[PDB]
Amino acid sequence: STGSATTTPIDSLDDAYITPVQIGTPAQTLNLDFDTGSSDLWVFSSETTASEVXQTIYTPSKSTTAKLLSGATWSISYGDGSSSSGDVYTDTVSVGGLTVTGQAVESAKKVSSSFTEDSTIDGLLGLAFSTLNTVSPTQQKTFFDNAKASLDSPVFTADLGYHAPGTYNFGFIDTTAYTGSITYTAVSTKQGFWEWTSTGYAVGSGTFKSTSIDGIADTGTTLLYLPATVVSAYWAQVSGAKSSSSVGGYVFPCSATLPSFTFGVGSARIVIPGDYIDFGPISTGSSSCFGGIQSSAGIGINIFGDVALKAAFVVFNGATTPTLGFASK
Amino acid sequence: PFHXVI
Repeated sequence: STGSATTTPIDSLDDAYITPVQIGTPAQTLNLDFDTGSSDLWVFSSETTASEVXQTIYTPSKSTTAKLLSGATWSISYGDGSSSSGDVYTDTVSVGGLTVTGQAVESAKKVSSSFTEDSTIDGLLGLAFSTLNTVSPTQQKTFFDNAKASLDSPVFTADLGYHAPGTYNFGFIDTTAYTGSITYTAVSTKQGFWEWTSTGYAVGSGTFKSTSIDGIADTGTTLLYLPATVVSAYWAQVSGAKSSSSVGGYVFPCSATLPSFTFGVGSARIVIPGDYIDFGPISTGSSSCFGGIQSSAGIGINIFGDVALKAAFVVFNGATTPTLGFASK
Repeated sequence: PFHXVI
């Protein structure tokens, strides 16, 4: 089997992307954030405290296929400070036409304020390795891990758009969605993520520096977080750019024509256009814009988030020894 | 901006 679903930016800045997900019988359609940096599928629900709901909710008592997982609970927190917790059902879940039975659906009793405030996101669908799932006493498998027995190839691909719709595919590689060839590189699962080592970088039309960059491919992170020395080398080529303590990163004049940024995948090169690195005005009408490349020092790991991934066609190869592929597009 | 698990 395969699935193919359209993923759409939630707002004018590409802060996150939502993808429809059908849960239960009859299907209840919720818009979820597909996240290669976590491993829980959780939703707003009829159990969620009423004052914390503003979203479409899952009602397990209206789904004939829902089963309570007796004794199971979950509790999760994320790098941006958000969190949620609750109890666990198994139910039928479909993405882009691909159906999994017995998927753990984590029903929120409570959600944090950032989730209440974001009317566009009805929950998360995690796509990292299942060792990161938060259900106790026994951890639950991701939608991808449950799908692998049935998929045509144990792979999924991410094709995110720049201020435009894009696609998540499960089980196949669309050879019309990219240019040149895919180059694959080794993955380490020792921390539960799609973790790999880039071979180096170049800024604009300058020289490629061979320096190993260990990082994670994360569709649920907005920006590109890289080592401080690398990020400094980039913004040195933007004459108005400066680090802003109060705003929380590099800012620059919206009128600038930004240089591209190139990263290494083995001997191959992925070029991020300068326009993608303009994240947008700090407020509507401002003359100052927020940078899309920021230092990873405060997070403690490098993160190839949406700014990087939306410049590439990205293959998440979930074979027993996993690998990660990138192509230009 | 978003940053998805700890």
